[PDB]
Amino acid sequence: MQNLEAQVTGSLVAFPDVTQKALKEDEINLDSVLRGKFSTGRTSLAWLACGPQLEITNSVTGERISAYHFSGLTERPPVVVAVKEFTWQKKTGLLVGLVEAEGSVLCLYDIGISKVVKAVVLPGSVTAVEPIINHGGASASTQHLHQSLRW
Amino acid sequence: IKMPPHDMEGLVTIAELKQSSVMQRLLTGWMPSSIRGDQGPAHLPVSLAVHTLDHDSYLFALCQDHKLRMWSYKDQMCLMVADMLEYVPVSKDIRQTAGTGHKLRLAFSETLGILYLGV
Repeated sequence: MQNLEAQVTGSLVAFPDVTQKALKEDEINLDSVLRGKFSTGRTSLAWLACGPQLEITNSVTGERISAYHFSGLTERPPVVVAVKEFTWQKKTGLLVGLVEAEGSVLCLYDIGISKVVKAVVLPGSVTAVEPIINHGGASASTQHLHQSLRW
Repeated sequence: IKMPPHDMEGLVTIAELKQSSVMQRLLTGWMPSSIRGDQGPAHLPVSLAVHTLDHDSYLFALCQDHKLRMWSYKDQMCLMVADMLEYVPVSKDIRQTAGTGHKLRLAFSETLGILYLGV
């Protein structure tokens, strides 16, 4: 029991040069911290974010699936702070929390078209986002929620 | 190049569609060609496509400068210019490199009256 060791099963699967360049372009802004996480959903995704840049890769092959550069209302680019997988209406996407100089925006990003489909201005700087339910209405599936949220 | 109808006697006619600014048209008489900015090799179409509507022919040109241009053949004018790098995740290096491998396709829906462009 004294040393269980992990065994590497393959070589380093490098990201495409385009993803590595896109993540490095914003290291020139001394305040941009590169972030990355695996997605907790069934879709085998990983995401990386550096300042306004978002990169979505396959969690097994490292291939670039999708990418986006977020625009801000101010001369300062938005920062991608929070990212969560969200599946709705047979689409797969991400809920993305952007922090700006004067506020924050919650974006719904559709991976299948690589675009924002909905955006909402938030009262204060976003720190985390979490999906509760991916559909609405008076279904059996929404009965566990408060009568308010079922609408 | 325009050939006459096959059943009519007529002469082949040639027209050259150029992006002339109205300022280049009004100043045509007062400044030599060296200041005029000749359309550099960068304006060269890499892919061409055409769509015919009513009594006019619309030409689409995807160029080495990464721009898509639309022309009326009847009015002999550039009706539209779009920059295709507005739609690419730009590396600063691409704006300096001629786009030689670019392709353009058109499809028209009669039922919708809508024209689509694949780039």
